[PDB]
Amino acid sequence: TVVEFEELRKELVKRDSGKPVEKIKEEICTKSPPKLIKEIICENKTYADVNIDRSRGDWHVILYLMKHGVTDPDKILELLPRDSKAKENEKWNTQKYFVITLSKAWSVVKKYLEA
DNA sequence: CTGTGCTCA
Repeated sequence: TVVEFEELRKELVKRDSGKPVEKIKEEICTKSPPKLIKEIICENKTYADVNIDRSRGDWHVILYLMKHGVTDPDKILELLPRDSKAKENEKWNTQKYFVITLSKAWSVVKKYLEA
């Protein structure tokens, strides 16, 4: 689990813009993307704004930051809502949750922008 | 992939 995270996050860090998370929401909220992705980044909502499942609300937001080239485990894990087990640690381990979600979400984007 | 996510089917 943890060793796959080390190689996976290395590929996210080498694709990261190097800017801190405080710039990620700032540069998104000044743009005019669709209300769905913008309102989730620019307000305390996370799924209740679009009435989507909390699993897919996180999935769509994670894919969007990977296309902006600002992906990083620190940003991706911190932006999650209080309804996510990823930071609430209700009972399920967050380390294996991260490896599952990032492995799929990152695989989808990198094959989407490959050349 | 151990809690599931999309896309033209």
